[PDB]
Amino acid sequence: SADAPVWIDEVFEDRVRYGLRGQILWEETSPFQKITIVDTEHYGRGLLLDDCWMTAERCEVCYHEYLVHPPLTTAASIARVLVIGGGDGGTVREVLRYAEVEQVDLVEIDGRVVELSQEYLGAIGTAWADPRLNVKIGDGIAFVQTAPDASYDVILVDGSGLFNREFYENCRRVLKPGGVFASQAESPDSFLAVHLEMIETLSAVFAEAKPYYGWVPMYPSGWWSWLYASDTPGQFQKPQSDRLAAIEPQVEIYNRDIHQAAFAQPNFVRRGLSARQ
Amino acid sequence: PVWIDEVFEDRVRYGLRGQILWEETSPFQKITIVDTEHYGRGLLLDDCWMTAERCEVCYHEYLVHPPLTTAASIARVLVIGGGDGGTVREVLRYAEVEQVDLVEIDGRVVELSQEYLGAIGTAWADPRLNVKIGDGIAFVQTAPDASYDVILVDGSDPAGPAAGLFNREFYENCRRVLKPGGVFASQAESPDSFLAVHLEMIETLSAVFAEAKPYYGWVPMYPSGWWSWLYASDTPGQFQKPQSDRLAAIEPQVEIYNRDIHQAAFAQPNFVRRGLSARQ
Ligand SMILES: C[C@H](O)COCC(COC[C@@H](C)O)(COC[C@@H](C)O)COC[C@@H](C)O
Ligand SMILES: CSC[C@H]1O[C@@H](n2cnc3c(N)ncnc32)[C@H](O)[C@@H]1O
Repeated sequence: SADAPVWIDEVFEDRVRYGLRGQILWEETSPFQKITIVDTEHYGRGLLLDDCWMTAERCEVCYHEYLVHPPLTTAASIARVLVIGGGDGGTVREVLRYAEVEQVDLVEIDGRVVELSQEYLGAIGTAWADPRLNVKIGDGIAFVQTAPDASYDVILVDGSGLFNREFYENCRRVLKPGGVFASQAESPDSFLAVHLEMIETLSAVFAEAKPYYGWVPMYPSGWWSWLYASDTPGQFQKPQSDRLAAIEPQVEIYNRDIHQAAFAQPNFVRRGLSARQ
Repeated sequence: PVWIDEVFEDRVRYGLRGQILWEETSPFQKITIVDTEHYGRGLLLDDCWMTAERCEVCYHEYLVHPPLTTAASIARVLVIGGGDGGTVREVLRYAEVEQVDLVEIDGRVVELSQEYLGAIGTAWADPRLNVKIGDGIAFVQTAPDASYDVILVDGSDPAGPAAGLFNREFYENCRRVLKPGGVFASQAESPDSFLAVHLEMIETLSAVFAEAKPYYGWVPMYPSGWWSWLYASDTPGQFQKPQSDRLAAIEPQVEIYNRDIHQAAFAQPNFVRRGLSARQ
């Protein structure tokens, strides 16, 4: 292998590249994808899938805190949480910081991502042994189609077409009253058209769907987004005081002001959405 | 076409496919004008991305609107740096601005930006704009008390011609030069890629001015793409009081910035809040 640290580049559309100098600790192809475990100088250990940046030890909280804490502070209850994806273990770690959470089911199609993340990325996945976590290797899409009505308080998609309308309708069916759906919603910079289409799809399925915005330096443009959906309008703005007071002292980024801030929409998003109303 | 990279401490790189249109070394710095497939025509200084036609509003709207919406008066504005023209374009959107002084050390930056980056610098012809090729640090040392409503520092990283722009004596002269109710703003690097500098800037400016508050936004061509600016003034909380008449004239003319974006950008991550406490 390489004597010294190499440039590990994610190339976007053959015309942008973002790279981190680091060592390859392990690379294999699973039946689903190429998995590359790396040791970066700037961010520590991390993960690519099909030569795209997924995570790293010191650029992960910015993804995981934004996916998890806005839904978990606002859902009427948080006893039962479903994560679709979650392979690196950072989403379930954030979800398990809340004492009210009773069960988290993680459903990840590629068992090699979980094994390799548990073996090398333990500094990100600190909650694998939490007796509330149940890890299932299988298709996340089939799981929500096959799950009971009103069985989960929160549904988090931690992965990325196969997330179509029928999938999101199952999500609404499987959510309990007062419950929250959330997922990544691509870049308003690098994937605007898909960004807007996802907002429109979730707005047609749920009573309210709101995008929110933050930073992932290793994703295309570094300008990333999420989508919150519930069947109560204005729920996204009303985190529970007691959940905020408990979570704020345990996280690196998220607080009551970041929570309100992230939902401010840039004029170009507001305009792209009103063009289609 | 070739990869044009900004390399960040031999650890991180950000590249755009494109072509080199012009390169020279001035008495101050290496100037690179490029065309890029992804963001059109841009500017590197000493191999650091400064600007591009389709990646520039995220920087220029953030530097300019929060101070211009909030200063008690905006008749006289001083811009230090800003050779590419985008900062003064944003400033000159306001009807109540009467004069904008742009003090740029490197005349070649203004000339190459006028020749090649006219699509960013759309306001060079504004009669209210006076371009002065000189050092910003010397300019505010010389300027009289209470002579400007707004000072914007549109400079680069702390290493080379932009270095003195991060020092306490410069910040003291800026607070001296500002009129009552006026506003200072600077780019303040990245809380991901330059956390120690970002927090030192917050601390030094917080000491000089009654209040200084970081604010956060996006610049995909800058290291991490997670960027920041510093608001400072002699009125605590002035950053939360943007004027409705200024917002209603500006919002229709800008791609990102609005009332909600203005208030959101000041939300501080826990690790910035705690990092300022570790500093004490
Ligand atoms: C919100 C922003 O426009 C406020 O202006 C600040 C300010 C108003 O004074 C405060 C008031 C009497 O309690 C004070 O700035 C004082 C600093 C600079 O020491 C300035 O307004 C003064 C103009 C109208 O000359
Ligand atoms: C893309 S524009 C960034 C700008 O900051 C300018 N600059 C850096 N240091 C100073 C200084 N001390 N005085 C005036 N302009 C500066 C650079 O020459 C450039 O136009």
